[PDB]
Amino acid sequence: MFKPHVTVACVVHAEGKFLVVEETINGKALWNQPAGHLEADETLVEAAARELWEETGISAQPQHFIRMHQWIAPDKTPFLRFLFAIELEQICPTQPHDSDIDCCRWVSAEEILQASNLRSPLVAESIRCYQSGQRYPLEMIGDFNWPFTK
Ligand SMILES: [Mn+2]
Ligand SMILES: [Mn+2]
Repeated sequence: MFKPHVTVACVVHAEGKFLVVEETINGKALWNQPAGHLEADETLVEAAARELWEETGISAQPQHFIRMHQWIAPDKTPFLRFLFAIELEQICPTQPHDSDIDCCRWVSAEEILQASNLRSPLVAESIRCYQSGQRYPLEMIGDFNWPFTK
């Protein structure tokens, strides 16, 4: 009985730049949104907040739902990738709390779209969705009748 991978991702935007995490993946350093897998008994939004803190040490809640991408991935691993947006007034200090992440870069949209090191092609698409002006309320993919304290 098929379940797919469920991951969350955030476009974090500040002073005309986007936040990107550098992960060395076999040998080379790749760029990604702060992003990861949903875990047990966790809201998509909570997830997105957690993986942000973990991969960058920013403390922020996702502000809107941009969109969700269903994609297969080169090694056939199936994904449902939830994409979110956070605007901050100014670039804020960062500190990854995860061994996976070499560092955080704040980078221009054109730099993302032009890059040859993106972790997946969804990293660039994410910027495109962002810049289209598309956003929606969290409530779009929100939790219904939830066992646990928010
Ligand atoms: Mn992670
Ligand atoms: Mn994770």
